[PDB]
Amino acid sequence: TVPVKLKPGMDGPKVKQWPLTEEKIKALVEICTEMEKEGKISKIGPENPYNTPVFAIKSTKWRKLVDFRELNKRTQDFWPHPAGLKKKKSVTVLDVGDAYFSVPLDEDFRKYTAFTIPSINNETPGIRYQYNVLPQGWKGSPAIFQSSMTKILEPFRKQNPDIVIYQYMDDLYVGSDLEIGQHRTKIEELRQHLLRWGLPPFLWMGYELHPDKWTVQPIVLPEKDSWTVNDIQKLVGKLNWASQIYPGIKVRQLCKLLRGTKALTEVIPLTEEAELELAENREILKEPVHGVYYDPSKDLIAEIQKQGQGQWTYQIYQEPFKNLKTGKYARTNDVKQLTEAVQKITTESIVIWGKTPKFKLPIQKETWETWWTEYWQATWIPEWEFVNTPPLVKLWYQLE
Amino acid sequence: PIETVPVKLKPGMDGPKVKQWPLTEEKIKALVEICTEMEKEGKISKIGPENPYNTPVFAIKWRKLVDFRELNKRTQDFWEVQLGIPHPAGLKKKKSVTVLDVGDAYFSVPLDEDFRKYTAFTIPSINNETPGIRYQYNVLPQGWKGSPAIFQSSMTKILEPFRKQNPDIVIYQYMDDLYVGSDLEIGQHRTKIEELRQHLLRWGLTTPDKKHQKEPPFLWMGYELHPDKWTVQPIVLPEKDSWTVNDIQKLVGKLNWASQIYPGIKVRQLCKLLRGTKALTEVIPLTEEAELELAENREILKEPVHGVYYDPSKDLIAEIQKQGQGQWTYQIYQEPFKNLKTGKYARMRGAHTNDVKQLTEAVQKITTESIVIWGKTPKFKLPIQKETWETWWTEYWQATWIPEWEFVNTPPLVKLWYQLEKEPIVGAETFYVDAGYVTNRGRQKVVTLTDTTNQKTELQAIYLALQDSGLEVNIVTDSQYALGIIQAQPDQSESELVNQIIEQLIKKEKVYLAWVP
Ligand SMILES: CCCc1c([S@](=O)C2CCCCC2)c2cc(Cl)ccc2[nH]c1=O
Repeated sequence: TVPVKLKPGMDGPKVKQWPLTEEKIKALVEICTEMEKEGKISKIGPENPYNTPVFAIKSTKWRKLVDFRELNKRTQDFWPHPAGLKKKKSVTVLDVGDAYFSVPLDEDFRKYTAFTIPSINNETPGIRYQYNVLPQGWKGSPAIFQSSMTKILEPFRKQNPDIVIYQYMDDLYVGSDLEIGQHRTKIEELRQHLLRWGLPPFLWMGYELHPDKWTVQPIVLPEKDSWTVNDIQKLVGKLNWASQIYPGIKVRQLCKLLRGTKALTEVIPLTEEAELELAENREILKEPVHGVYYDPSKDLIAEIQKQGQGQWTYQIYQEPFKNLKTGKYARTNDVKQLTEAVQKITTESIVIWGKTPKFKLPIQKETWETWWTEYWQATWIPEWEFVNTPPLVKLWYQLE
Repeated sequence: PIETVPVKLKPGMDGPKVKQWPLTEEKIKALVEICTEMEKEGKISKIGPENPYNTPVFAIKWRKLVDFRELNKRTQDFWEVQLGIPHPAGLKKKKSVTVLDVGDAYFSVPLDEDFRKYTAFTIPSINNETPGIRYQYNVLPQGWKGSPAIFQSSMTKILEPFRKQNPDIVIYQYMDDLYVGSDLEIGQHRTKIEELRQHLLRWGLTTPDKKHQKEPPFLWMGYELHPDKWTVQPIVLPEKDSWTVNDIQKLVGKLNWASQIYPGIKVRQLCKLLRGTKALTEVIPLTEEAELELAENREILKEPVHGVYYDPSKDLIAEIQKQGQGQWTYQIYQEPFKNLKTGKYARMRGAHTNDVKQLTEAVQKITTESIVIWGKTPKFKLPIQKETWETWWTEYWQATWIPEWEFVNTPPLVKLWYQLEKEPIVGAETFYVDAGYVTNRGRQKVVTLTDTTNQKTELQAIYLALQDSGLEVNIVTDSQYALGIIQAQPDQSESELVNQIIEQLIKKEKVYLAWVP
């Protein structure tokens, strides 16, 4: 067992277990009881003060999902990402977490992986366990199993060099440009080739991502037949804002059509001066601002806005206004869509920069904490904080 | 005996080397009596000079009491007991319930050998020149940090077998109390209750006889548990002529406790007596409405009302009513209006809000509660219509979701008193506000506000606008602030200004709010 340690000075996590629905609890009991017989985990005593939260997600089979976020933050770094993978036509995601369930975990870190299956109405102490093997979701697992992994793949890698294979946590991203049919046949070869070694389900409905088609949802201005005082005021409003990004944006001419207190509905004819300025503004906006590069040493942030009707707007940036990417997502219910979005956006961040972003979610914590695991399917969990979307930021990111 | 839990002192720290206070020869002679006995029983063992550690003992007939604060400051933390207690409504009905008191349980459980040394105390010798006896615990010291966790943990492995053998009986552990329950014919229950006691004996734990036992009703933490039903302990409202800020705060306190089983208890009037109060002893004459409130509560309370147990087989239904503004009363039941529990909800999140929004939170509070108590989320019956919700739903920037719910035409029905026009109204005068405004039809009014704050002047302008405008108005402001607040479509606010606007707004035919830099 490769001896691991927590960063210097840091103690183990002591995270509260959020209440679970009897269904989830039962699923967790069946699962942990089996992992126990298989010796992957073991019951623990009161002398272990630590706790990591667990969840049951959803085949008809349930998947246990430990929220090792806190533990991974206190877990020593270990001493790469193919910018090419993001270009491939199709990317498939395989869940290879089981590859870990066959590598003992350093006898001394074990206490740190403690987790608790809760009890309804606190009628029992809760079943406490800790891992004996590399736990899925832990930051250490991919690293420690890296070696054994590189072996297993060196063959296929060389046999199908036209194939890009990126591992991230419990996920493996198989990328290529082959036609859809050969891609799926090629993937399956990998499955039985990962099986040849040891215990691989598909992720995302066994369906594939087409990163090649992903694209920046740029800013747009209302293009309309007649322009009223309101349209203009909104137009200037949106423009002036975006000016803090594209400073070549000018409002002087449009702001002249708005001299004197007029009636909101009054239709104003655009002076040629104004006509051409709007034109220049549309062009500058035609593309993302130059000089925005991804710093590998800063946190990646993702904010999502609810646009109503099943549409959400998001942006990925490390420095305010300096978006590395911006998009849209459309259908359910607010929460389900919201989590689907979060997972879509992560998957890309990973595929693109192989790092998960920190979300700012427009939802009440208790709510999110209550329904996210009903629609969640990834094997990872991003960092997320809860916010209050400003009324205008949504207005400046809507549609077509 | 039961396997032992390995303990350790906190990292770096070393055992308790604390001095033994002088001890009266009369106490010294009574301790030697007590300790010698403990030794004769295996709990402690005379030790020598080797062990430098020591932890203060003193006498409280005569009983022993060891001070473990220092060791407790030096002992590792443990996965603590639970702090989360069951809630009666979560319990299932049972035919018989026997509660056994595990007398000296911490004493019939072993202590990690490698740790025993740290529990070292000393009984001073009576005469000057001669040294006294030095011991250390072989078992769980009562008063020690890890005794409850290690006692319980062990009590659980002990009970596990028996548990898996007797599935028709359920067991709840709570401190030294062991509550055994089942739907067995009393006779078999009393025999089972007696095998249990014999299985615990086969493991050192000693329980009381059927003659010293305890059965329903149980008076557990402000509750009254009967085998088929529960409730809160008897609660009596004083009949004073003079109520102090302190008497009132406690009344308001007990009145809230009742909220969980007695529907409709109200504390508004009372709580309002606490305003501006200057001391915990200040007397406050009861207002006319408070006396009315106190009288009502007094009545509600005179009626004994019980809650029934959880029927895992039946569904959970939560029903919510608006008891007033900001107030909501709900009740969870499985069988037609036959409560398991009930409750209130005043919680106002944010300075402003609307019943739609507020009702939706009530739903979330209630949903989280249910998951904690019964492990599932109830089917809700709400005084709101799908289209009204769905309307405030998709138009709100924040994401939100209500479980499975059905409308219940039970007044008052939560509604939306107004909704801003999505597009500037044609033919409606247009106001540009900033403390004043100017309109497209030449009107204007300046007002000098006193004491106001920047943002408060913003809402004022708007208010001023709504005021002089006719049924249809268009307003343009720069206040992103006033904008957000009003765009959130509130109907109630702590602010009076905001409330006047809300009234203006409700009265208008059409209102269009617009922002500009
Ligand atoms: C032991 C299982 C928990 C349980 C109890 S425990 O005694 C009850 C546990 C909370 C602490 C004190 C006593 C119970 C007691 C009465 Cl009086 C009626 C119905 C009951 N139904 C139940 O499922």
